[PDB]
Parts: sequence; structure tokens; C-alpha cells
Amino acid sequence: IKPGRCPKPAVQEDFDAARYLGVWYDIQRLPNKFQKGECATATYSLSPGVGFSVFNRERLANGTIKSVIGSAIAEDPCEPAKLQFFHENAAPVPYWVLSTDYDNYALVYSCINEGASHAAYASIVSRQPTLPEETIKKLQGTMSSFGVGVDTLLTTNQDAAYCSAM
Ligand SMILES: C=CC1=C(C)/C(=C/c2[nH]c(/C=C3N=C(/C=C4\NC(=O)C(C)=C4C=C)C(C)=C\3CCC(=O)O)c(CCC(=O)O)c2C)NC1=O
Repeated sequence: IKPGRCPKPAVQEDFDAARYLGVWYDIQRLPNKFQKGECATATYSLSPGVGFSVFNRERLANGTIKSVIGSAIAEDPCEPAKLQFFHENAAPVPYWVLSTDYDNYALVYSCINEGASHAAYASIVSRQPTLPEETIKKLQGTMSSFGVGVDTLLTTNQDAAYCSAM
């Protein structure tokens, strides 16, 4: 969908998927097919392998909320930050944890080589509906350092008015 093939950025070192569990609020995201809504959250829970179970939830414009259940598993237990996201009726897409503090923020990247083009996902997630605008900028610097159009990014709405039932 986007011209050019995938870059290979650096990922989180000594990534602990146990400290990555819990709820993560979406702060910024690259536009895509699937996330056509707001009030988006990801909840990661125990899974037998190297990874976690996935519950992604968002509220749509019409008010009804839509969730997906999935799995994120590391295929190389020695590289815990490079995981694969498996979901019902689809081929797995990558799930790379580029950077995280486990307690406040996380930067996740994903890219699929599509012939001469590529498809990509990117997400700034926080442990609260907001994240300090200074950390957003620092993470946008990392993203732009490897080709990510930080200017195509969409700020997810996490305002109580619209997300008044979560
Ligand atoms: C690297 C980033 C990234 C990947 C690999 C990704 C994968 C991904 N997210 C999806 C849905 C979704 N994904 C999210 C949200 C997230 N999903 C996340 O991985 C993160 C970090 C959030 C934000 C907290 C939500 C809310 C849906 C449901 C979309 C719907 O209602 O159909 C779907 C398919 C939905 C369906 O089957 O209908 C895929 C393949 N999304 C991403 O943003």
C-alpha cells in the first residue's frame, strides 16, 4: 500500500513480556484497515509460550464497540521483542516492541513486505489514556529515524465523553 520495502529497526533489549502485560491505551497509530475507531486499548494476559494473549478493544463511531482476540508469540525465544500476532482467519503479522519502560510507554512496529511496496502498523501506547507530549516527540523521533511518516500519525481519542462506558 506504501511504496518501498520494510526497514529493520532496533527492538527493546532484555524485553520482559511479563512486565508488558496488563492494559495499554492507544495514543497514536498509523492509519489502517482494521482500526476505524477510537477509545482503543490493548490488554495482554498470560500465555503458555513466549508472549501473551491479546484483547484489542475500540469504540466505533456508531457507539457500538468491537473487539478482536489474538495471540502474540516470539518465534525466537532469544529475541523476545520480535513477536508474531496471530488472529482468527488471517496470516500472522509481525509485532515488534521497539522501546518500552513497562510502566508508562511502549513503541510497537510492524511491517509486511508487499512486492515493491509495504504495509505497516505503528503504535504509541501508554498505561493511561494520555502520555506526556514530550515522550510522544521522543518516540516520534525514533519512528522518523527509520522511515515512519510521523506526519501520517493519528492521535486516538481517549476522552471520557466519547469513551463513556469503558
Ligand atoms: C504494531 C502495531 C499493530 C499491529 C501488529 C496490529 C494488528 C491488528 N490489529 C487488529 C485490530 C485491532 N487492533 C486494535 C488496537 C491495537 N492493536 C495493537 O497491536 C496495539 C498496540 C493497539 C492499541 C492499543 C484494536 C482496538 C482492534 C480492533 C479493530 C476492529 O474493531 O476491527 C487486526 C485485525 C482486526 C480484525 O481481525 O478484525 C490486526 C491484524 N495493530 C497494530 O496497531
